[PDB]
Amino acid sequence: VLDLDLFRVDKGGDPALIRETQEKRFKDPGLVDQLVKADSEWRRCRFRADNLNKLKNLCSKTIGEKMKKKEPVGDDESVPENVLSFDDLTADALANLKVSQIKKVRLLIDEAILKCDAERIKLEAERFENLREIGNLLHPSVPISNDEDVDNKVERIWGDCTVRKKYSHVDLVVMVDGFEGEKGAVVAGSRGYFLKGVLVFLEQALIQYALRTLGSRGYIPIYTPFFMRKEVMQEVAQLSQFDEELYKVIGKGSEKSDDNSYDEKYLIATSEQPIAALHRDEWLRPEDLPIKYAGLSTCFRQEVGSHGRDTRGIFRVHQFEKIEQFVYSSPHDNKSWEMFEEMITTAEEFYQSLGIPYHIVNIVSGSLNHAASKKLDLEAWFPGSGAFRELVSCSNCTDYQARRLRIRYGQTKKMMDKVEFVHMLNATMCATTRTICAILENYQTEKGITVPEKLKEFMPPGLQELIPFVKPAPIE
Amino acid sequence: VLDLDLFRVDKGGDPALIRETQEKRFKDPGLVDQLVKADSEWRRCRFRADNLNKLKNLCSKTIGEKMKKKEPVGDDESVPENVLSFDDLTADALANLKVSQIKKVRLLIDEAILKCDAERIKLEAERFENLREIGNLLHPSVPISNDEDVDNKVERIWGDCTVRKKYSHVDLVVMVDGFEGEKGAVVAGSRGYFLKGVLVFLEQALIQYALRTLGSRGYIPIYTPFFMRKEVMQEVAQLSQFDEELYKVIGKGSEKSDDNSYDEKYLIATSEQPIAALHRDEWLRPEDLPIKYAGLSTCFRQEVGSHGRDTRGIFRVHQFEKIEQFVYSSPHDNKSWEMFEEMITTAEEFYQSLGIPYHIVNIVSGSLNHAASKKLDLEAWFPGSGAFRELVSCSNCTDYQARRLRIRYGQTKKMMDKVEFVHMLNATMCATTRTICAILENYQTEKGITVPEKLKEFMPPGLQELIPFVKPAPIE
Ligand SMILES: Nc1ncnc2c1ncn2[C@@H]1O[C@H](COS(=O)(=O)NC(=O)[C@@H](N)CO)[C@@H](O)[C@H]1O
Ligand SMILES: Nc1ncnc2c1ncn2[C@@H]1O[C@H](COS(=O)(=O)NC(=O)[C@@H](N)CO)[C@@H](O)[C@H]1O
Ligand SMILES: [Mg+2]
Ligand SMILES: [Mg+2]
Ligand SMILES: [Mg+2]
Ligand SMILES: [Mg+2]
Repeated sequence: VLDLDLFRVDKGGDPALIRETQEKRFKDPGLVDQLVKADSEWRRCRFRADNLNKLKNLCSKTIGEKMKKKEPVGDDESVPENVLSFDDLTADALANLKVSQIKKVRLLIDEAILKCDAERIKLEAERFENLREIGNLLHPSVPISNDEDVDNKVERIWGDCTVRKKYSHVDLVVMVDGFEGEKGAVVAGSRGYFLKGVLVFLEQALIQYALRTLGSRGYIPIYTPFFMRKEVMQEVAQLSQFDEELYKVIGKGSEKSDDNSYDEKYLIATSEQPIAALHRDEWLRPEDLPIKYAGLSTCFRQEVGSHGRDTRGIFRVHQFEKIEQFVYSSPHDNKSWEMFEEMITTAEEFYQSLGIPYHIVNIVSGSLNHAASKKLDLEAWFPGSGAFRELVSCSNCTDYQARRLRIRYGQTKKMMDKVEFVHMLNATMCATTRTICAILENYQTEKGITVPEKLKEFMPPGLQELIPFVKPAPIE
Repeated sequence: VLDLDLFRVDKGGDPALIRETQEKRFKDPGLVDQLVKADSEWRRCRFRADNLNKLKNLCSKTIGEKMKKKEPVGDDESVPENVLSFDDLTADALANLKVSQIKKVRLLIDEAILKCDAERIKLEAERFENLREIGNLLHPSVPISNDEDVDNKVERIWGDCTVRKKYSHVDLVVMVDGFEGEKGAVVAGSRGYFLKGVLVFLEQALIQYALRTLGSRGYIPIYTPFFMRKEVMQEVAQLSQFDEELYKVIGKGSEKSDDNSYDEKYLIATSEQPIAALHRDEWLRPEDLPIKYAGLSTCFRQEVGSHGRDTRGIFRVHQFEKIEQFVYSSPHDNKSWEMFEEMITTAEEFYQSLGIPYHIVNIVSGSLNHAASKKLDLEAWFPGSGAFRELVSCSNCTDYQARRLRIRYGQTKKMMDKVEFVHMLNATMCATTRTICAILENYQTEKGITVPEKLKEFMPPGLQELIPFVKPAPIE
């Protein structure tokens, strides 16, 4: 989430600058105006809460002074009308009233404070609704457009991206007998699949290779929970992700037979989400940064946005394994942006060793999520399909995620007015199911699929040289 | 589920024999009496449906004959009372009535058939409620008791099961820095964990070894869906598993923005469940049997039955990877029981090569699930803990699961009166999280944990010889 002082004119920030970034992202700029209005109404609520505290203390002071002098207390006990306001409840007005009457006034103030606090919580939630759906500040190099096909700038190109081959990944996944779509459609519903035999070893070869490649570079391999609590998932995901991406999990909340309540959880769509929440509410040391993680988890995506899109193969599925790069970086200097170029090259040198052709793409601001400031995608060339397909997404989220999860840059050299949060970045190293599709199409021959040089070590004896065809192409 | 002809006295079966097996399992025998009563009431409903069809055809016959002779049809159109019963609606009674009247009678019969069919469905569902919660026929060698600690017979003992070591798995998981419990408790809720660094490679070594061990023995490695549809999950799991084991998943059911409906799914607790449903509604060839699968999936368990049980380590968790043996066997001869002893020895020779001490246990009938006819558990010796802990469960479910999922033994040599279903078996090869606990406690030294001879091949360079301590023991 963004800093609130940017929305306030009393501080150094300006609301019009945030309105521009919303127009660049091609999203509603009226959320900025709703933010300022709610914050101004919240501010007035705080002034009312302070006045109620001052009047509560003044009521206690007048009683305390009258207890020392020991007034007859009073048996009236009826609340006077001519004193129940901010202007009327004064020191002189409270002096005329008896102890039993002032106690009745304080009780009404106590009820007013609880009502004011309920208003204060409501206004903060109303403010947060607008603040949640405002995207991060964009990098100057990000192309400002809503169209992807036209305005996505190609940065780097590696390998031959014109040579086309025999079969598509759809036919190749069946020919080697490592796919059961019709059976998976009955078991898990549409798009569900069973990966069998040879492709299980290929996936395990990719996982074993990706972890060793990152592990030697200083990354810490990390296996994460596959589901998260609602309170924590809302901090790492936006409202749209709850609508068209995240699965909802229902649990008991307690491991007791007497319990009848239910806790609502959510399946993760990325290793990014749980690793982001790993250092939640923490003060990270500058000396420890940059902390690098090699996330390993199964990802669950509802994929509601696309219907009739890659419905045959394992390219677009509800369930897939993915090795993730996650780096906690220093906010100062250009550390995060230097890491941003470091993480994409780590993904580049990964697919270069596997012999996969690709091009690097700078994604338009309109297709960027609220967290990311700049995204780079590695779109690999698919010879059988004849088109470029997305394999990697590299994003710098800066201090957006860190502010929400309260992950601070715990420096000890300066005393600051505002707390500085760390910079957080996420990039995928290898998406198993989609990487397999890239390997099958690029290494296809007359006999089968040739095992890449780097993956030969992790393949079992008998499948180290090549993965041969055993079934004919699924004909229509 | 069990065969219905066993409950019927008209067939060769006897209900009293099923009452005995329910008492042996220490479960309600009154479900057998409720089954017979519902089946008898269902039988009478079928006789009523046949009579309604005969009267419907008799109404159509009388009209058809009167259409040929061309009667004045009739303008009465009022339904007579003296004919609206099974005894009163006869050929002579329908002859007196006019065409317009008989058409009104047939419409009431059509409404009666729909009401009778609704009763027929209700009675079948009422019959199934009792049939679902009746366990499989027990093997003669299964000990009949409700107590596990007293009556569980120990079959085989391997290795030294008396030698105790320094630290428990709880301390060992933290000392090598591969566990984050407090962080996982915030992310996923209680019992949630992050496995990091060295233990990620250990898990990957176990997965890579278990798949190659089974793959060379004729098993087909299979990656399964992690969630299943309600209709299919109910066929592989009992009502108790929905109460204290299975997580509920909420999805849209359709990948469209216009859709507002929701489909209820369930996370798998075993690879057994999706692999059992793989050959759902199929006719398996005798020549193809035995079909052997090496299941690989993440298992999700709610673990509601146990509170305050192994709450510190990774031994009892909501989420764990597991390699599963699943065999479709021939019902004839002793093929399934020969495979039952083959699958347990496959699990035995697995932990013998890893150098883990254990004993084989025959579990009492009272603790067996509805599917299993006989269960054998491999309880490994834990030196640091000082007790035997469960790692493997080997079960022969026979034709219980196959009847429910309609998986038939498709023979072509004989013409039979009743369809014979295949025998299905399930046994775990390696439960990653619990196997790690067994390795850490058995291979602990002064420096760290020694890498087992078989796992040395799959460990990364630098962690092939030993996994050293980096942190002190979590002291209280
Ligand atoms: N439905 C799907 N089926 C299979 N693979 C997918 C699916 N959706 C995404 N992927 C793969 O997994 C990666 C996820 O990256 S991403 O969704 O674009 N963005 C992120 O989540 C970033 N945190 C990088 O992981 C993609 O690069 C893509 O290769
Ligand atoms: N809550 C848990 N946390 C970690 N591991 C578990 C948990 N529950 C069971 N396991 C492990 O996973 C295995 C599952 O086997 S089982 O539940 O007993 N029965 C089955 O599911 C059989 N189909 C064999 O897999 C057990 O042998 C045990 O070693
Ligand atoms: Mg995402
Ligand atoms: Mg994209
Ligand atoms: Mg089970
Ligand atoms: Mg057991």
